[PDB]
Amino acid sequence: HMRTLAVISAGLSTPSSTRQIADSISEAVTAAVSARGEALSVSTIELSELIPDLMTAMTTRVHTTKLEEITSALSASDGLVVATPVFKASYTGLFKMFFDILDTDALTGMPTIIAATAGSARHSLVLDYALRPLLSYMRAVVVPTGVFAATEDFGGPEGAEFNKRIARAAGELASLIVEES
Amino acid sequence: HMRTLAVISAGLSTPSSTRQIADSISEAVTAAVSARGEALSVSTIELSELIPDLMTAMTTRVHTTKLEEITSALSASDGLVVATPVFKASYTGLFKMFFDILDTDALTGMPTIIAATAGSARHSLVLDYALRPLLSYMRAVVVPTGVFAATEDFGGPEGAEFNKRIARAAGELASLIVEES
Amino acid sequence: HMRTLAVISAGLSTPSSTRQIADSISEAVTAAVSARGEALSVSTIELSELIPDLMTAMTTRVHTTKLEEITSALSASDGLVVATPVFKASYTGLFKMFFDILDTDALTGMPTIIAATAGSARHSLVLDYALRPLLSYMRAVVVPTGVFAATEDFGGPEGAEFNKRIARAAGELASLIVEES
Amino acid sequence: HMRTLAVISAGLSTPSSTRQIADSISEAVTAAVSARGEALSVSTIELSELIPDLMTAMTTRVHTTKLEEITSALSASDGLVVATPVFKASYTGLFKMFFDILDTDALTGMPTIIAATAGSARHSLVLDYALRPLLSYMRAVVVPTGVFAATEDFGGPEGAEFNKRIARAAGELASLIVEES
Repeated sequence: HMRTLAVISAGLSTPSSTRQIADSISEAVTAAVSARGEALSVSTIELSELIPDLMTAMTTRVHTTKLEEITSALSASDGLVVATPVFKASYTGLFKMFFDILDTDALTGMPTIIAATAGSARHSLVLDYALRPLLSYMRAVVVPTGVFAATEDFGGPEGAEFNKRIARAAGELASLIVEES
Repeated sequence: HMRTLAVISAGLSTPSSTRQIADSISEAVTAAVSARGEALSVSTIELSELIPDLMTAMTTRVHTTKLEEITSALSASDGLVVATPVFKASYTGLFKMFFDILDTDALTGMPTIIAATAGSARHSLVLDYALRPLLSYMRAVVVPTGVFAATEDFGGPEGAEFNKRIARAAGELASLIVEES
Repeated sequence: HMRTLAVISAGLSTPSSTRQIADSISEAVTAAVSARGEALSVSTIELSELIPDLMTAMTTRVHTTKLEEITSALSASDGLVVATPVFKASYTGLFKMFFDILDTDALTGMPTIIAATAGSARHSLVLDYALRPLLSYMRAVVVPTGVFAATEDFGGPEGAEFNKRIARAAGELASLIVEES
Repeated sequence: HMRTLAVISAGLSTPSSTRQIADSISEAVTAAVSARGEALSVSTIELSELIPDLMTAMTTRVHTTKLEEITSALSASDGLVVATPVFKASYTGLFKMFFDILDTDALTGMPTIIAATAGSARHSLVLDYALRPLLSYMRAVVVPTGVFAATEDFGGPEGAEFNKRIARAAGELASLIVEES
């Protein structure tokens, strides 16, 4: 039935480092699901392009049609990847807002990889102290390998060890994805 | 020179529980600064009324005039009170977004009381694991007594012990406010 | 081969509320693994009875024989349950110490249920902001349903909804346990 | 009356990086209190030398005499500095245990600098997500500048910017210390 992977990116710049790693991860997840013998369809959503819809959802309990279809598709997905820039030592307000807008049971059981990017790695704990508690509150199953891209640390032993990590996170998710019947 | 107190409320409903306690706190802070012999001018900002400006700041590095004046007034204040509803077991995306929009040194040294509201008190730790790290990252000095309003727990011994707490938090802030020359 | 479940309890009092729920959970896990057609052997360790060994491990890199066998058994287990009292708004120093003493890869992939107990539920977020980050740092897979026993909230609708939760957490773990070949 | 500064170090190795920075900080605090015209008496406690007393306090509600005098001196201090190594992505079990052993009101109002050390800085958020919530729960007033020593980052622009930070944290504390009458 072709496995489905939703990806939520919350970067604001162009190019977006957030979208960069979100892509690195989703590409890796496709590679892993392929290795497990299946095809993976990845649908990415850039939150900066849902601003008016989110702004509307704040001043009107009713969601636009565009938003209603996006969250519905999300809940229907087999796997999920979420990525965010680090603003004020944590996830982005826009990022959180998207999740605020979701129904309580929107991600129950949802296999998920949490990711974040920044210059250095001093704020990498944002993964376990911010995103993890969030996806956990929503009963999603967040794989152990969280991905934190420190732009300043790409290339060399570090960079290669990092790509090794993205693959590891990808495998964990891929395994959970092909497991669902 | 009349001490100034900025108050950021992020509730969305009307009436707003968030604004309710934000008021309870600011009233208490005025009472405490009065006791220390001075007058306190409290300027409250409802974030739900800055939505278009925040939505604009997300898709344009330039802030509106209305927003530019609000953040400037904020940084100029003597004290600060921040209040938020608890969405998805943490602060509101709109709340965070407001802070994302601030300059790095916007609140350096700013005396502050962090507050949050919800039905029960099971998510009260959001004060130390969400708001505290945030205002701390911005080098603001957050008073020890954080205020968490559990609507279900108003009235009776609890309610009276709570009002006692708001006064305590108010005193801590008031002391810091009249200290600045 | 009879599935194995390790249980780490860190209570100090007798009776121990911590051991009480640790038992409630392990009993529930046995019931769930039984329903999936298998037998579950549960080995519980009371940390208060490993004090001298832990005290020794702090002043001597070498672990006692009793401790060496306990951690080895742990790593070999199919599933894990960890429970702790809430001291100073977080997990117990003794609890943490036990984990400090473990090898870096001691719990990699380990299916786990995190649990904690206290009078009220105001410190229930300790599960996602303390224990979750900890077991996650050790690459253990912590099931979504964390268990927080608020002694004051036993019995009635709450209590019955709670037992419902323990069963839910038990199922998540049981599923992961019978999955390992 | 000569201002008093208590220092709790929880390192286990010798030399202790933890004690190293704990000293760097306390030296800086003495320098700052001197600049404000006073003398600072610094009493440092190495937790690894209180192990038997802590081990005893776990299996006996009664504290040894040595421990009773140490906590009493602590509560009587004008300022406090706490430092810890990072084990399993957070503070040390021994560190926490020391605080578990304290009376609820032992540090109310206590001016404090929180510090931690590790090779890299990827776990620096432990300051705001672990130590801050802890000292805050005890109503101590933790200065904004937390100190995180990343051994790998000493020397050069970073190292010099770091020493600049320690001085900043020292000033915040020193100001609070000479303020108490």
